[PDB]
Amino acid sequence: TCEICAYAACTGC
Repeated sequence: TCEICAYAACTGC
């Protein structure tokens, strides 16, 4: 649902 970044939902991560 996102790249390997904190926000699973990719909320401007």
